[PDB]
Amino acid sequence: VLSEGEWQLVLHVWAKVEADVAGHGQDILIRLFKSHPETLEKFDRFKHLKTEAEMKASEDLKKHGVTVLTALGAILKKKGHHEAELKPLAQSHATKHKIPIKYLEFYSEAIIHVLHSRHPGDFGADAQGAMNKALELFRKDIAAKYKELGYQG
Ligand code: HEM
Repeated sequence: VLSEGEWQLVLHVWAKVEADVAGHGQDILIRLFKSHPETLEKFDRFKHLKTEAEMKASEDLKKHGVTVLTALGAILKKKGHHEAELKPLAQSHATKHKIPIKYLEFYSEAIIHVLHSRHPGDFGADAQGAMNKALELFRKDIAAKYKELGYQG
């Protein structure tokens, strides 16, 4: 469980994200594909993009990134009370996209890297600790939902 203080640190840095959701979304997706190239294989609509600049120029990748962060932001703002928001994401990610929890770990590492890169003064040790805990909670709870659906990834 996160404390109220941890939640507040999460939401404080999240507000910075919300100043430029698109740009954050692009940077996180790009970082994910650079750090863990196998994750790109899971995206039929993006895996033809061959360079960082093609990734940055893709409207579809940018639109997707905004969809992803909007969903994550809505989750985070529930401070752990996120069943209603998490369920549909679990459904799709288990049954259609087939995303293993290890790939969620990779995505979480990309989130932390971008936030630190763009907001180091508002993303020191305690903030990073808090966001890692929020993301860990998300991964824990999605995994349980995955299993309820019969998916063991
Ligand atoms: C914090 C982690 C993540 C969040 C919040 C998230 C969120 C979303 C949302 C909101 C959508 C659109 C609705 C849906 O299909 O459920 C989506 C689609 C998708 N997600 Fe994720 N996602 C996450 C992680 C991942 C990871 C790590 C991968 C792959 C390695 C992945 C692969 C996909 C794919 C392939 C789609 C369909 C994209 C399309 O063609 O339109 N997701 N995701």
